[PDB]
Amino acid sequence: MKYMVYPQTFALNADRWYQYFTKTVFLSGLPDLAALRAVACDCLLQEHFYLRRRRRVHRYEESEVISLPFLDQLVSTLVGLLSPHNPALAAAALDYRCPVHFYWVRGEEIIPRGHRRGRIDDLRYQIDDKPNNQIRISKQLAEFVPLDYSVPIEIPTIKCKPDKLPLFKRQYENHIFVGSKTADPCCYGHTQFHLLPDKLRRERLLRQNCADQIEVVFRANAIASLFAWTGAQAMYQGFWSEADVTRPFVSQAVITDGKYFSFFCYQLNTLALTTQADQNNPRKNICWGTQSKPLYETIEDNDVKGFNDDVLLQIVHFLLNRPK
Amino acid sequence: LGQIYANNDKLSKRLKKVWKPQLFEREFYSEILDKKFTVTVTMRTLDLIDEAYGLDFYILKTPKEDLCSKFGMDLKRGMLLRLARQDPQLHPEDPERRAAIYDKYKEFAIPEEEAEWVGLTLEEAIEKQRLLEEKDPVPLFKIYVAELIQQLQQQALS
Amino acid sequence: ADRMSKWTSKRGPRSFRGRKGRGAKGIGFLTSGWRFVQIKEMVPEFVVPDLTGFKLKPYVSYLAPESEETPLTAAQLFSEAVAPAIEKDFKDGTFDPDNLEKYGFEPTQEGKLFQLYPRNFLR
Amino acid sequence: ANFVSWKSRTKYTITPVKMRKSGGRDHTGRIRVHGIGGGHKQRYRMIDFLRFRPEETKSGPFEEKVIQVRYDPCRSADIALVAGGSRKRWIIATENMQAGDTILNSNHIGRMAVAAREGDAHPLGALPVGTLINNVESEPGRGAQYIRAAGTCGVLLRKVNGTAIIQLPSKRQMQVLETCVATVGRVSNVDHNKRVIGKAGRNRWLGKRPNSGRWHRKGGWAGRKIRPLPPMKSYVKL
Amino acid sequence: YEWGVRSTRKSEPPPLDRVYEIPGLEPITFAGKMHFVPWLARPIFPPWDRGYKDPRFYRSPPLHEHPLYKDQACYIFHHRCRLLEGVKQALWLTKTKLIEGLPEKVLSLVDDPRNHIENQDECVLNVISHARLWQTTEEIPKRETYCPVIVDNLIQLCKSQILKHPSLARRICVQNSTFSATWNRESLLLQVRGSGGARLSTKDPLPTIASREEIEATKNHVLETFYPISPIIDLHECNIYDVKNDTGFQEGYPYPYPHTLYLLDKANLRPHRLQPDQLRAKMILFAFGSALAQARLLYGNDAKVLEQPVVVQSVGTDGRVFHFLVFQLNTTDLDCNEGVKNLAWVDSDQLLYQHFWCLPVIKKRVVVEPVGPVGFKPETFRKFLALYLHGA
Amino acid sequence: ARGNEYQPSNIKRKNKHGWVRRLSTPAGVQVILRRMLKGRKSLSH
Amino acid sequence: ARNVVYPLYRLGGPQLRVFRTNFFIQLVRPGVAQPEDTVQFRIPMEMTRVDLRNYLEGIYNVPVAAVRTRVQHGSNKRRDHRNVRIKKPDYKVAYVQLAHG
RNA sequence: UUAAUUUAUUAAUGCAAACACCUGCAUUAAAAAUUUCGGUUGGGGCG
RNA sequence: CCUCCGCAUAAGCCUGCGUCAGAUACACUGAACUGACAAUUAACAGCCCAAUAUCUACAAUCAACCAACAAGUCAUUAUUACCCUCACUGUCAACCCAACACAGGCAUGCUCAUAAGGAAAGGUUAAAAAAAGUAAAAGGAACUCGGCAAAUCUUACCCC
RNA sequence: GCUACCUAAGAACAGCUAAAAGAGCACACCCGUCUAUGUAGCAAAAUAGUGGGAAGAUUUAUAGGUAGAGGCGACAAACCUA
RNA sequence: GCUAAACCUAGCCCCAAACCCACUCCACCUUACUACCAAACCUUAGCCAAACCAUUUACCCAAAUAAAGUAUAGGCGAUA
Ligand SMILES: [Mg+2]
Ligand SMILES: [Mg+2]
Ligand SMILES: [Mg+2]
Ligand SMILES: [Mg+2]
Ligand SMILES: [Mg+2]
Ligand SMILES: [Mg+2]
Ligand SMILES: [Mg+2]
Ligand SMILES: [Mg+2]
Ligand SMILES: [Mg+2]
Ligand SMILES: [Mg+2]
Ligand SMILES: [Mg+2]
Ligand SMILES: [Mg+2]
Ligand SMILES: [Mg+2]
Ligand SMILES: [Mg+2]
Ligand SMILES: [Mg+2]
Ligand SMILES: [Mg+2]
Ligand SMILES: [Mg+2]
Ligand SMILES: [Mg+2]
Ligand SMILES: [Mg+2]
Ligand SMILES: [Mg+2]
Ligand SMILES: [Mg+2]
Ligand SMILES: [Mg+2]
Ligand SMILES: [Mg+2]
Ligand SMILES: [Mg+2]
Ligand SMILES: [Mg+2]
Ligand SMILES: [Mg+2]
Repeated sequence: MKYMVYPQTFALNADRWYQYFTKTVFLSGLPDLAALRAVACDCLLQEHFYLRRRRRVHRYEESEVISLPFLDQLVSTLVGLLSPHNPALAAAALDYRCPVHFYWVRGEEIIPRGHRRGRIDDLRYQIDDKPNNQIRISKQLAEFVPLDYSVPIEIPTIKCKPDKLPLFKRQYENHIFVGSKTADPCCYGHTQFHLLPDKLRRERLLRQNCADQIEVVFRANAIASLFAWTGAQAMYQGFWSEADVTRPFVSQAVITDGKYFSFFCYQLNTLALTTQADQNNPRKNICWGTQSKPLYETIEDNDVKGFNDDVLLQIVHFLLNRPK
Repeated sequence: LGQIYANNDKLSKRLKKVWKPQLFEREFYSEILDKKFTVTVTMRTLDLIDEAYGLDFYILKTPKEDLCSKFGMDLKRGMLLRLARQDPQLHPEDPERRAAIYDKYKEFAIPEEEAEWVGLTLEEAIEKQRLLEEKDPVPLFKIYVAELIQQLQQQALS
Repeated sequence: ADRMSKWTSKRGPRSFRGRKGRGAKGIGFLTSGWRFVQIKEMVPEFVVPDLTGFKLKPYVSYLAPESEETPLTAAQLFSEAVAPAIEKDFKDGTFDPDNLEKYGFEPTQEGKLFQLYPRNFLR
Repeated sequence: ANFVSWKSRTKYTITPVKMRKSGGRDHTGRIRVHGIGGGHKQRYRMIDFLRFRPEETKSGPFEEKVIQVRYDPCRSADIALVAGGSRKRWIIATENMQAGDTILNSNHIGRMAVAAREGDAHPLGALPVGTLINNVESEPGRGAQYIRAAGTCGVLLRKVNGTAIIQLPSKRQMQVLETCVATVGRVSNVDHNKRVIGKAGRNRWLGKRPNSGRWHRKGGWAGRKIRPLPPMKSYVKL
Repeated sequence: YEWGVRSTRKSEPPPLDRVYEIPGLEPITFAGKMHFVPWLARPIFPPWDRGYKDPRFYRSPPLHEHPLYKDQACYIFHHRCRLLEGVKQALWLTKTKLIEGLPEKVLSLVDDPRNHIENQDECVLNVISHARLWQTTEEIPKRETYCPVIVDNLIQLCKSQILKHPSLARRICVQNSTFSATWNRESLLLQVRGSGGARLSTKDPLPTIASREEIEATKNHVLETFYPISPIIDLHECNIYDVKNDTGFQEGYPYPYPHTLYLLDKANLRPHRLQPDQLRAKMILFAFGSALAQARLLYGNDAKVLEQPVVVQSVGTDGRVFHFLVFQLNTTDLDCNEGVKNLAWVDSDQLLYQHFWCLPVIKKRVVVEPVGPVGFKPETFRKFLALYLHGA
Repeated sequence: ARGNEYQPSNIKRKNKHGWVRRLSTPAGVQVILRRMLKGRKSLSH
Repeated sequence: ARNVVYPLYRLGGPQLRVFRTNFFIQLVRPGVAQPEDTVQFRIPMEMTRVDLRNYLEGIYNVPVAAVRTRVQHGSNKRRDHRNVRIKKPDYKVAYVQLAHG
């Protein structure tokens, strides 16, 4: 029996809980110009206006019909355009809705009831994620900060069972998966593109009193996804709980509602999440994050209004970085 | 539905026996109703019709215990109502035929109120009476306004 | 094989367990892909008044005197609602029969949002 | 009982239709026919037994091309998919019918008897005397009912006055109007009778349940004894 | 022999009470009560219509009353349409001459070693291996997952040549695009409704491959006809239809010219998968449809010989077998069976790899066949690359 | 080995001995009527 | 409200309003450790999480972010002197997470 | 069952009725139904 | 020291070894006994779908060769209609069917020997008879209805 | 809800030999040849060993059907809640 | 002297008389106790008695009594 951890979660203050489970400290902030703008605007206008649809769309279906193909288009074209600049993107493997699985153990528990009452049992967690887009490479991105990096900010602690934040246990095949099998040469990961589900739209949160939880959703989706992704990568190199990683594992994520974009960088320093391994372990995983900013203010008939360049530049920046 | 002895001797085996009538589909015309009906009849009823001098006479003369047909009773009610109402629907724009028909069967004249209940089952009668006596409850506003008006009129007079 | 126990949503197999409920009123419908649609109007809306400066409190002072118990009747309601108006009309001026609508009577309930019979409102 | 026949389709299609096994039971649920139950699952292919069926807003003789000749689980004979105009249908294939073959369906009775090619369906009046025929109709435009088992052929014995005597495969003569349509030649899957089941398991696959273990005295009765003859029975040898 | 047994059919209504036919009186029914009763008569209820409009409980008007109903029948070719005659039927319907093999120009684009991807064989083998084996957690990925992904990855591999040819930056791939093209053939009204993803779009229209004299030579050619099958076979006969032309995009859309359409036969089951001939027919008709939509947008609703021909390419895939097509529309007057004719260069039954072994084949204790693709040939990918590199 | 004839199933139970099944036939209605007369707490499953 | 007939809704009909709500709520101390934001309630069976959100927002003017409900089975194990099972009532439990921290 | 008593049932036939079906009567078969299997003589066969 | 068991789902059962306080088929003054208190929180699962016509020949087996027979487990389109969202219910246990805390019956996934789960001996003595094993001089069926059992692992027939 | 048979839509079958099969050895699973134990028993039919089958006329879960003048039966007068 | 023994009254029985029952609210024929969608009438047989059994073998029908166990019926038997 393992807890199923959902990157895209309805659970309140899930960022803090995920920080505890993954041993992650969150730090705010990061660690052509005309052709790119044209292409981005083109993709938006194509998915919103230009492309003609036989059946009329609804607001429940708009995320899958409009936003998802937009993100696919953006990723594909921006990989193509920045390929001359970044040779690594040329050799890169691009994945559409490929599963990422991680399974780890973090903490212990004394079974409360039943025939196994009073017996120690490890807490197991499984992340199953379906990122919208994924870029995988044969070489590894360089570390943002050195291993054995010290952060004064401490990892949040929970005073109750994980079950309290709506987390549930189930028993199914344990999977460590990076988006492809181990035989695949593109074992290392570059950038992941996530689209928030329609359930976790901003409008619905505003309709509730979860105005503060907006950014939380984004952060949760980062901490859980990248930790999984990097985790898997680290496990593909033979590193595990007892035999901890020798070099840091880094990855980048772009999380979007379809209008608002948020940017995340993750460094994995520890797979030593078990109690026996965590007994004397100073190292901790790091997540850098940015507040969500709108790519565009609004879309009119055929013209985008209030297009923000800095957001596009930030997408470009993540796509640009290369292995040493 | 009865029993028989096997070879018309009481000493032989007793057996269940059913005697059924012979049935025929025949067409009959009612001049009172000016309609042709296809009905299942026996030879007995055909002979009964012949001796009564027509279907209409047969239906009207014959009481309920002899007819032993729900349809017969409904036909009877139909004809009695036609005769009671002096219904013009029998022969439109032909007064002479209508008058002659009604003159022929003037014997079986009955009040309309009586005619309406002829050949009804108890259940049908219960339903009919319930429908007849069912009215929406009167707003008590109307009752109270009326009684106060009469009271105030009485007060004004004295 | 427990006849006496109350039949509940806990009791049957998977289909059975999903189908039954605890008597909560529906607030929408299901559609393709087992998607649930909440209809806003179907959800009951609590009409909660402003209680600021409300002098009445949960209990009454014991110093308050006892009164004779008289339930409200139709006759009473009519006497101190409609009777003064119609009597005023009769004594001074003219009272028009079949024009009771001016005195607050309605021939039909169909027009109104709140219908007395049958009831179209909650509590 | 709760039995509902699977034969609900009202519109003809060439798509194989899911069919429900009976088990030899009725709507009532009791057995009427023994030795039926639980073979390989089968899908029904609807057969147009009316060979002369002119298309909608069409009349007169029409031609069709054989698309394929195919095994059918539901019958002994092979079936053929045939296309004409914008219509595809399943028919009963003849002994020598191949993909690419062109077959004619006519309602024309010829004064001079037309040459009888194997694939074609003609009225019996058109057909010469002594021609091997199959898929015959008892009544004009009724549909084929009579010679449709594998490797079966009827013989048009004689043609009198608007009437034709045919020999059914059981060597029984039948009177048929000349206007009735039959398909020339022998039905496909000749030497179907020559097949060897080989093991008990094969019949079980075909959906045939084993015969009762009860021993029966005789299929036919014993001859009833007349009044004077009884002394002539039960003679004992000494 | 009528279809549909009596028992399964809707049961006959119960016989009407004799009280109804007797004229004078009115029947006493259980209508007064709000429930059925055996002894009382069965009432006649007037037909009930819901006053308001309920989307969940909507009943459609009959087909006659539909505004778009027409006495004449239109014949729609869509994605699910599967032609009986295959290439034959497509050639007839589109009024086209068939030429075996790719045109020389397209092939020559890859003939040079310069216009090759670095480590071609290795990269293509990796693509096949990723799709067939490495894709998912499952041991053996199904066609529904591997067919789209193989094509996507191959396109991405082609995109890698952007640094050599800057013109490759002037193209996009479009998913969920639908185009409508209507025309007439021998007084038969035909419409192609092309639905599917992987439409490659360019700002620059493709150059015309065939010269004028070749187009003139197509006059001497005659459409080979098939009897007794009608060319309308396996097309949707539709009475309630709209006559409209659609490119699938609003006016002023960048990348408005269709370069290549990629069609995927991704069905898991063989019977659901189109036959290679049928897939070829689908390609011809889709390419024709896209080209005709383009032509009718540019030159209006006039039937005339096109001075500037429209060129659209197609790649039809099974995930293992590829068919390549270049279609040149040179005429929009299709009603007459005689005249100049459109041109189709079709290369068929071109397979990347013979088979793929997901798990190792072991007989006894010794491994016979290793994991990976068997019977791989690169020239098919060269053809794929050739079609991509066209117009660059 | 016997005695384990009862292999419980709520679907089977409700289908065979349920209220609706009882009311389906006149015999079943009389069954309910008998049980009502005896004053049974449990008329059906 | 409970033990009352809810007027049937038709598409484009008026909003359903309750003027005097019949159901009543008791705030209960948790038996197990909960997050600081979480408040436990015992709820009538007929009540929904939507109703509870609206209830708390309306009557008590407390901001509500999330509601989760469960149904607790009361023990029927207990027997009286007549060997007749005594039912402890089934009740509904609601967990409410407060908004604005 | 080749015991006795039946043909209520089914099927067919003939004669009435009715202008092929249904009904009444009779006949023939199948299928059953009800009931019994006295006493002496080792016990069993022939007596 | 054992593990031929375990963990989970399905089905079944329905609070049936959680906390506190009490009296008291081996016993602990403790029990699964009595009373009170507490608890299973949805993402998993259940609970689905506007209408009328219309479409659907080509198995599965790594689906590629090859070979079939018993012939197969999953496809739409055209037109009309359509804009509100995350409700309700299952979630506990040492558990079910066998009158029992019964050497029995009990579907599936994963673990194929365990990371999970358990204890054959209340204490003693070392009688007979009884049961299950282990070893046995010389002989090797002499036993017996019969090589039954055990050991050993075997030929050639006859009848059906 | 056992069982006999059927219907609908499902599931299971390791390893080794085999020109490849209602094939052989052999797990799981199904059955019950022979012996011993047990005989108010663990058990109103079980246990241990030894056995027969174990890709099929196979085994098995779910839902449905056939009802006593009857059903169902690879006839044992078998099974139809000990 | 243990186990025990002892008790009087819940209630019931037969009559008489009199013609009984029937909504707090909500839920309840679908898997009852679940807010909310496209069809009933139809001879009882048999045990039993006849010392077997085969025709037959009392069974309420409009209010006591008496006619009278009479006339009658019936393997003219049992019996009715
Ligand atoms: Mg068959
Ligand atoms: Mg035999
Ligand atoms: Mg029992
Ligand atoms: Mg069972
Ligand atoms: Mg819940
Ligand atoms: Mg307790
Ligand atoms: Mg779900
Ligand atoms: Mg252990
Ligand atoms: Mg012990
Ligand atoms: Mg001892
Ligand atoms: Mg001893
Ligand atoms: Mg020895
Ligand atoms: Mg011897
Ligand atoms: Mg020897
Ligand atoms: Mg001896
Ligand atoms: Mg032995
Ligand atoms: Mg030994
Ligand atoms: Mg079946
Ligand atoms: Mg095997
Ligand atoms: Mg075998
Ligand atoms: Mg074997
Ligand atoms: Mg059997
Ligand atoms: Mg025998
Ligand atoms: Mg015997
Ligand atoms: Mg029994
Ligand atoms: Mg006697």
